Amino acid sequence: QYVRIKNWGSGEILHDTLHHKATSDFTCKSKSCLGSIMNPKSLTRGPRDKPTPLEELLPHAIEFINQYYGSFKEAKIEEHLARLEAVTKEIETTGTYQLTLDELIFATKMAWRNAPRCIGRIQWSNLQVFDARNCSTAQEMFQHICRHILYATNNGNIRSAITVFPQRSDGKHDFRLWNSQLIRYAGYQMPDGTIRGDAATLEFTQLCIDLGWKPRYGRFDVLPLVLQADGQDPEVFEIPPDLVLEVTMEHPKYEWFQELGLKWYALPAVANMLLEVGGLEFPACPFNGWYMGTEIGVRDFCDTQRYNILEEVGRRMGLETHTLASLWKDRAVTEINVAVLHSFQKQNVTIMDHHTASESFMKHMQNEYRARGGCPADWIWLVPPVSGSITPVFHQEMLNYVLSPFYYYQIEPWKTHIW
Amino acid sequence: QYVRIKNWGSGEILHDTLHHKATSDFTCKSKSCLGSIMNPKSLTRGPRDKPTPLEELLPHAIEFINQYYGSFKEAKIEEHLARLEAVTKEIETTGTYQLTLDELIFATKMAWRNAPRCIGRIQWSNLQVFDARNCSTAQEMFQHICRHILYATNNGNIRSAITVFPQRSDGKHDFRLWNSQLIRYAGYQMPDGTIRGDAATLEFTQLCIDLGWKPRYGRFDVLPLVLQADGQDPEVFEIPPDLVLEVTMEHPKYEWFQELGLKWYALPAVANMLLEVGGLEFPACPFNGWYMGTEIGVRDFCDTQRYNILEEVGRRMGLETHTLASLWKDRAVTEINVAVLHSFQKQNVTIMDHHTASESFMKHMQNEYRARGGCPADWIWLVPPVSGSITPVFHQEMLNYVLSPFYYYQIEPWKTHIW
Ligand code: HEM
Ligand code: HEM
Ligand SMILES: N=C(Nc1ccc(CCNCc2cccc(Cl)c2)cc1)c1cccs1
Ligand SMILES: N=C(Nc1ccc(CCNCc2cccc(Cl)c2)cc1)c1cccs1
Ligand SMILES: C[C@H](O)[C@H](O)[C@H]1CNc2nc(N)[nH]c(=O)c2N1
Ligand SMILES: C[C@H](O)[C@H](O)[C@H]1CNc2nc(N)[nH]c(=O)c2N1
Ligand SMILES: [Zn+2]
Repeated sequence: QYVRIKNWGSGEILHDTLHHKATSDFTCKSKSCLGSIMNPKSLTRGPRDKPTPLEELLPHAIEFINQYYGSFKEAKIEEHLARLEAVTKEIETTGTYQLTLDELIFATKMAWRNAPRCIGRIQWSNLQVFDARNCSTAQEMFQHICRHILYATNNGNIRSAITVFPQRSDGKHDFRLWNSQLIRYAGYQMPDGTIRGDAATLEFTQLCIDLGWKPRYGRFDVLPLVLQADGQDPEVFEIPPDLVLEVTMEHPKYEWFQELGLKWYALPAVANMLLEVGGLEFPACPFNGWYMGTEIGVRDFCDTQRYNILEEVGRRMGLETHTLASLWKDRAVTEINVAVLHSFQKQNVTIMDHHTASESFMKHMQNEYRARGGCPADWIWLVPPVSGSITPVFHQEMLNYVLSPFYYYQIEPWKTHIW
Repeated sequence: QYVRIKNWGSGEILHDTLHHKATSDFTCKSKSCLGSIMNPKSLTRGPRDKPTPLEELLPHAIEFINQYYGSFKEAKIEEHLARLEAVTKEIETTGTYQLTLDELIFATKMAWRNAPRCIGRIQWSNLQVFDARNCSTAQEMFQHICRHILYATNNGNIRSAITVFPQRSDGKHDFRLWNSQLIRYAGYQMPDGTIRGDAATLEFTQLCIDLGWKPRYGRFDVLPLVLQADGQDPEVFEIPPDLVLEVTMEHPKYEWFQELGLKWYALPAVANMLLEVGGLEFPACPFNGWYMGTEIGVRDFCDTQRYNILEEVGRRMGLETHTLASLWKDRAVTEINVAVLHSFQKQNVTIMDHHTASESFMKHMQNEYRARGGCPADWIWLVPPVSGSITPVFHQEMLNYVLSPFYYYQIEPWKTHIW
């Protein structure tokens, strides 16, 4: 039957039944738990080589179709059976099917709604879908992406959107965005061992340069897009600087802050994930939403593996920077989140603090349970990198399963690409 | 073979082989992950009813014995085989065996070393073992416990120790400490719905009163012990107030702090867990170590389900207590951890900040891997309730398995007790 789940802060108990509809085996073994593994194969969907077997495509297809029409308040039996027949023919005749633009909008919000590591899923039904399935060239991809960045950025009033490029076929003509985020900074590795810019993109940065891009060697050089259409080699496209919106970080109290010289783009859009729906796969479909404070303040700026500015901020706060026990890091990182949240609102770019996010998620989780008796949640990712216990999510038990549709990771294109 | 595991902050990768020696199935299913479930049956060892089958006792016994002698630098083949034979006879003849005091010391440190949710395991080999197996009465249990509290408290210079009361037998004459922590406060529920003291002990508190204890209705009334010897009903014993050491909390800056009227015992000792070694079970064996700041400051004082003083501390800090986005909680809880860490050191009681703890654990994890290619770690518990990302553990992948010996949870004695 169900799986009992409890929140220790409110004592409220829940029953998770939805997991019953999970696809394959997840990351965990019967006798061992690998829930802290970041990039597990259970969460990845790699390179295809031939069409996907009709035997398995048709089953999945019927599954989705049924799920779609099931979404409806008071169904359309006629319509439902009609499309059911209509899709089978197509598969039989063509080898694959196509989703009605509406079924794709449904597919994109469900895949989101089913993302265990997302804390903003309360917004799941507010998604702008840009159908670019008819696309055929890098030049065209680039245009669609510019349209998206402009729409999504909304002069600062962020809007959630996703651009759905062509579905995969034989897997030999895949559409891919070699980037990992539409807008992101470059990571260079100065001769003297030093790493300047964003260490997390050191490797991708290199490739870009290897593809003709000109390295401007600086902490905030926005990388160019690296588009791949119909499975051809990639082409490098510079984004119109007028389209990239950045926030200059400044502290509502510490004016010494500006001197740190810290800015950060205002649009968070993942460009390297695969949408899976009804047995179909779209290896290229960038999507955005808005930021949650901590993403920038705590992880981007403080991670030692990222911009690592936690000591500098402390020194400039005149803190016992050599006495771990003093809790100076707890002091630093917080003022830093204050700069980040204030620097966004000041300039009026949509931003969301982590206490509120953590809160809307419980509301969402409450709905998902009354709605469909279940909500795939990855506790490790859903809990903020700061304030753990201080947030309601922390005291909430969850179950983490992969349903369908879903947003999978993929393998670095430059790794599985026949040039 | 091994399971690849990586730290994202240092990039250093590891191979976990030790998991191969895991006992039974853990909390997770092939297709679903229940890693955030607190009290899973995979981590619990309940009431026994008859002796444990010789068929399964002997196998486990040989297992441990072999493991013990294996601990030795340059083995004692003779001795090893001798004890191997010696134990089998005993089991054959008596129905169970007894551990040489030395094998028990080894058993207590390994069970600790194998506790996935412990962040201080670097200290695993420093454990004081108090052999009370010969015990037979509540009066005797009470004495042993007083000896332990006095030794462990060490006038403030905390010392790690464990008292091993009689092993289980037919399960009908079990030794149990109905408490959950040697020293702890009481939770009363004032007529007017109010809860005063420590909400977490509301239920246990009641029982105590139900057993004759006199409710002194106050935020810090230390509960009496509730001892059960040879499987008889429990008897209530007041702890000598001279043995309980408490720290009065005060802020090294905010003198308004004292007015909060906050103190907390200085000895953290779990009294309700079961030690499992060589197929044997000791349902009664309290053990202690010292505190990690956050345990008190973040969880005990702030949890809404505990003492919940996070708003009050903020008001008294003159913070935008009605603007979640202001990050006032991040501000509060930190100063509170500063009061807690400073109030302990001032009075000279051993305390440990969470950044250092999180650090020694990585060192430990590094050793456990070079030592035995594995370390059962429960990421969710090992990561602090504050400063998540700011600590090295956060960026460390881990595997969580139950080995042997091990410290299991048990079922509330008052639930499975034939009065
Ligand atoms: C509306 C605002 C949104 C907020 C505030 C939000 C917030 C978050 C946060 C904080 C993460 C953490 C990423 C990291 O730490 O690396 C995340 C991940 C994710 N979100 Fe959302 N999200 C939002 C919208 C969306 C949208 C529009 C989609 C897709 C349609 C989405 C899909 C996901 C997925 C799949 C992940 C997992 C990424 C990964 O595993 O690498 N989110 N989200
Ligand atoms: C030396 C200092 C030690 C420190 C600083 C330490 C710290 C911790 C912390 C912070 C917890 C978290 C408990 C909670 O959040 O509820 C914990 C749990 C635990 N520790 Fe340690 N520990 C220490 C010593 C020991 C000792 C001496 C033993 C046993 C011989 C031990 C066995 C465990 C076990 C089994 C748990 C799990 C408790 C549970 O699951 O409820 N620890 N420890
Ligand atoms: N708030 C967001 N921020 C955000 C979301 C996803 C990511 C991706 C981070 N994952 C890193 C990673 C590591 C390894 C492989 C892959 Cl595919 C991806 C980053 C910021 C939003 C993203 C999309 C909508 S909102
Ligand atoms: N630092 C410590 N603190 C500490 C350790 C364990 C616990 C137990 C908390 N577990 C709660 C719980 C909940 C449900 C069932 C059981 Cl058995 C136990 C509390 C503080 C030490 C404990 C023992 C040595 S040190
Ligand atoms: C090892 C562990 O899985 C890893 O550090 C996770 C923890 N939680 C996270 N949570 C979010 N939101 N994002 C991350 O990148 C991570 N990293
Ligand atoms: C639901 C979740 O497992 C639960 O809140 C856990 C999280 N991590 C924890 N970590 C420690 N050390 N102690 C706890 O009590 C908890 N509670
Ligand atoms: Zn798991």
